[PDB]
Amino acid sequence: AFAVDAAKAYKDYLASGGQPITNCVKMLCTHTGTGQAITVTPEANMDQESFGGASCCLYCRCHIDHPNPKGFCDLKGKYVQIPTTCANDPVGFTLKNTVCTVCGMWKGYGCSCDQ
Amino acid sequence: SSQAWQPGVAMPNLYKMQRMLLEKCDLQNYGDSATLPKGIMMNVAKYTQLCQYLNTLTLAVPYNMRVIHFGAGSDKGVAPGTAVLRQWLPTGTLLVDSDLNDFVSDADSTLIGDCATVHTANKWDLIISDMYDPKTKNVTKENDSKEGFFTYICGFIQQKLALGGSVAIKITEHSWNADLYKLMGHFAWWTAFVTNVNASSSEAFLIGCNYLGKPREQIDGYVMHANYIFWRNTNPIQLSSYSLFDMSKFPLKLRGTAVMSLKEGQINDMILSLLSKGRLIIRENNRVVISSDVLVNNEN
Ligand SMILES: C[S@@+](CC[C@H](N)C(=O)[O-])C[C@H]1O[C@@H](n2cnc3c(N)ncnc32)[C@H](O)[C@@H]1O
Ligand SMILES: Cn1c(=O)c2c(ncn2CCCl)n(C)c1=O
Ligand SMILES: [Zn+2]
Ligand SMILES: [Zn+2]
Repeated sequence: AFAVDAAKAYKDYLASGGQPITNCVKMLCTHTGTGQAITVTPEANMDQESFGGASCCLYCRCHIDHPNPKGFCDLKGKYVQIPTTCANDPVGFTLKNTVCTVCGMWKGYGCSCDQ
Repeated sequence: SSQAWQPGVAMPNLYKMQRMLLEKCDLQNYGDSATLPKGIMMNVAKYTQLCQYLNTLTLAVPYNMRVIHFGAGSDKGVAPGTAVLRQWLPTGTLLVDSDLNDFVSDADSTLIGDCATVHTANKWDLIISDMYDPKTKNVTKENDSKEGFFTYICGFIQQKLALGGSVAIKITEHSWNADLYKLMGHFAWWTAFVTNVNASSSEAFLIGCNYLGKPREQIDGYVMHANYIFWRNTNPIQLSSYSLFDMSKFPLKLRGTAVMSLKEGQINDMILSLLSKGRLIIRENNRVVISSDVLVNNEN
């Protein structure tokens, strides 16, 4: 029943003061995009930065299997929008948060479907 | 000059027509660096300006476009140039990248190994190469035409670049190949492009625009590299990040360029004219299949 739990390790590592994973690939863009979480092209709004998706995936960056039973990656080959206040740690951000299946925004960082 | 507000500078045509002897490259602005926007890597900026410049040329942009990117990995294990290329290229463009060492990529497929191990069944609409060995920056020995991966690239272009396709191949003062310059004369137009963010370096991208599959002009590659160095040696380029701040017109326009399968006997002057104007791609539209050779050893 053993499997490495990489998401837990990174969370505990961060909590004990570890420096976030660096070299996530930040894109140049207009910052007038839709602000949706994961997109086929950079979509940062004024309050976001856009990053190459694979460089923000914990599993891609660590050379480990994805928890998708098919091993498919949500981020690779796409662009992830990260709130500028959290752009010091895109990998930690994408791991800890979830995209709204209705409107495509980050829950609590753009999604207003609960009003 | 208004060159600071452009993505970079292309080699002026009059420098292409000279017969200079090869000299040492001595850049006035050597060792300076451009001020990059907050948190932007040099390679994101460099590829962004390269793509901004390619937006001004007559690139063919078919449906189901096929782009291959050599030397795509960085010291950091990621692929910044690939991410910019994917942003620039129309959505759905098949993007393959490759490098000698392992890296994490947004490309649709990634081949790890020496580029000479890379084989593809299909032809390509655009070849980008950032391959570079820094062990070539040896100022104490003569500066000869280099082989290595340049030999592969010349063969790859002649065998696997669709007619009408384009290339952008990174060179420096010491990292260059005479046959690659000769091959620029097999395109309808060519230049050497220096990005404004990296203008303090002898780096340029050697760009062949719309491949014709035959010599349109005869270029002596040794003389042309000397002409390139002469241009750099006498034209300081002011470092500039200005163009990085306007991305509104960045995406490559999906021109839907026609693709046709034609045999050599069918490429007449009218076809060659369409190829030259960025209005035609000649290749099959089959499935894209790649592989890398693997040497097998048992060290026991
Ligand atoms: C200037 S770095 C490219 C960095 C990358 N393009 C980026 O966006 O940051 C040059 C790359 O060319 C690669 N290279 C040099 N010789 C090669 C060869 N013979 N086959 C494949 N790759 C090679 C190196 O491994 C190195 O990563
Ligand atoms: C290694 N290298 C240099 O030392 C240099 C230079 N431009 C001026 N210098 C100073 C010595 Cl002339 N370039 C382009 C270069 O590649
Ligand atoms: Zn991943
Ligand atoms: Zn929502």
